[PDB]
Amino acid sequence: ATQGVFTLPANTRFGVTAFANSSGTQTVNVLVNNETAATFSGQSTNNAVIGTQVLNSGSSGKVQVQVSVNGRPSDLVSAQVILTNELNFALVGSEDGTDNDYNDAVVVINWPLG
Amino acid sequence: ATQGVFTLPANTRFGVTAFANSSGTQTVNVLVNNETAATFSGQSTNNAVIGTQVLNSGSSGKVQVQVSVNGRPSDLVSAQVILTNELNFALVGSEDGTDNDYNDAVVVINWPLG
Amino acid sequence: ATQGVFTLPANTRFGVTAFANSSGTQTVNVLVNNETAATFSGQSTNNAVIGTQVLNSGSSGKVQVQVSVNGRPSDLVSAQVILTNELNFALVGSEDGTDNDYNDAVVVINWPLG
Amino acid sequence: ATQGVFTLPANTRFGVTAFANSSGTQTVNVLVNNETAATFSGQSTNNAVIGTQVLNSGSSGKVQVQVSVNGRPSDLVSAQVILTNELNFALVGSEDGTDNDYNDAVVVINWPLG
Ligand SMILES: C[C@@H]1O[C@H](O)[C@@H](O)[C@H](O)[C@@H]1O
Ligand SMILES: C[C@@H]1O[C@H](O)[C@@H](O)[C@H](O)[C@@H]1O
Ligand SMILES: C[C@@H]1O[C@H](O)[C@@H](O)[C@H](O)[C@@H]1O
Ligand SMILES: C[C@@H]1O[C@H](O)[C@@H](O)[C@H](O)[C@@H]1O
Ligand SMILES: [Ca+2]
Ligand SMILES: [Ca+2]
Ligand SMILES: [Ca+2]
Ligand SMILES: [Ca+2]
Ligand SMILES: [Ca+2]
Ligand SMILES: [Ca+2]
Ligand SMILES: [Ca+2]
Ligand SMILES: [Ca+2]
Repeated sequence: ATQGVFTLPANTRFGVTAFANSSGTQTVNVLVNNETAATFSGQSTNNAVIGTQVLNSGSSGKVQVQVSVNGRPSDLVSAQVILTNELNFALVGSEDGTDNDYNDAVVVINWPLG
Repeated sequence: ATQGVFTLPANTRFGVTAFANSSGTQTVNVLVNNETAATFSGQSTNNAVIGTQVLNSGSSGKVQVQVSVNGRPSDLVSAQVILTNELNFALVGSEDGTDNDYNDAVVVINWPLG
Repeated sequence: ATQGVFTLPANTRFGVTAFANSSGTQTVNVLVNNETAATFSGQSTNNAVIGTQVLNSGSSGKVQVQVSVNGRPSDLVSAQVILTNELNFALVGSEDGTDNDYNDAVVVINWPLG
Repeated sequence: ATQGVFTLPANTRFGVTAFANSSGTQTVNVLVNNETAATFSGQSTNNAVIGTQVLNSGSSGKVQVQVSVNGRPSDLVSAQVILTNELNFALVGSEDGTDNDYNDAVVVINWPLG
């Protein structure tokens, strides 16, 4: 099934933050309304943040996360969780190798902000 | 119901990160086996990542998140989600007022690391 | 924080299913647009399905789950999770006693159907 | 990533319930420690419960859900959610066609019981 794609409310601000846990340099692309809106790049084997930014969900609200290492796409796992019918988390895990810990690049999208 | 309490696998390293979205200064305490192991604080209405740290769950694996503003405990909401039976996220939201956005202090705990 | 309240897309069919795990008789009331649409009453310590129906979220899309035992409201815990940005589950747990297992009456709402 | 596989606590009773939403007859196989423990077969386009039962996770605690239609394995999506650090839901969606509603066979596993 498709992973890393989330429908957020339209024209709404959201936070996107990426953490790295791999020997490989992670490249996290965030697409909004089918256009690259942000790109984070970094390396860490200790969960360091490699990027955090506030973006706008665009006209459709479609937000997609893609992760690659040196141009090679990582396999993704994702889900959205809503607490007290109002607080949203769009979560993404990614695997750049074969140990399947899926934490090589961990991406957290949260809204609302402010 | 109790919120902000999570049982992690024993003696496991995990990351804990806090975000702020409020006019009030947030203070986040992370307890391991009932004793504070990390504290973050900051003031942002733009999702600033006010703190992050790597901790060890210890023999009990018990982790609890508490959020306060000016010495007043915020109301918490939380849940744990596991992706592909391996990637874990312990999520916490908090409300320091009455506008019910529950994002005043958002905390994300993730494991495994590395 | 408020629990057991979910905002579903309007005029959408959804399933609601209740399970019982307690010595006490569980009364599960499902409100759609603030009006009772279904009620299940049963006792089991072995997860019997005390009720399962298909309801329409109506014009409001507001769905609320209430659980009581002999007229006394149970404390609720809830969350919504979305898989592959399309499959939705609204989850509810409830506690009627002191052991805090929150499974005394478990309710699962799922959509879309068909 | 692999989907439909969950690690439950050892020797623990859990509930498994399957719903159908497809023109095709769904065959849901529930494996415990890599051995078939239960099978639900049925057809419905109205979320009918095609099976509900109580199983034991055994020593390994390994539980896997497989879904097929006409012998063809459906594509699965899954996640585990834990509320108030006590109530567990292992959720599975499956797609037997191309409309990607992933509700063709919906499986809900919950524990603890009692
Ligand atoms: C150190 C190793 O680097 C990799 O690329 C990762 O796939 C492994 O999970 C691990 O983090
Ligand atoms: C600016 C406001 O600050 C308050 O303290 C928060 O409770 C509100 O949600 C909002 O962030
Ligand atoms: C048998 C007991 O019944 C009580 O009413 C419940 O609160 C307990 O969790 C347990 O199920
Ligand atoms: C009636 C249709 O049956 C197909 O086989 C399913 O894939 C569709 O989602 C739909 O339920
Ligand atoms: Ca890896
Ligand atoms: Ca890794
Ligand atoms: Ca607030
Ligand atoms: Ca706020
Ligand atoms: Ca109880
Ligand atoms: Ca119980
Ligand atoms: Ca389908
Ligand atoms: Ca279907």
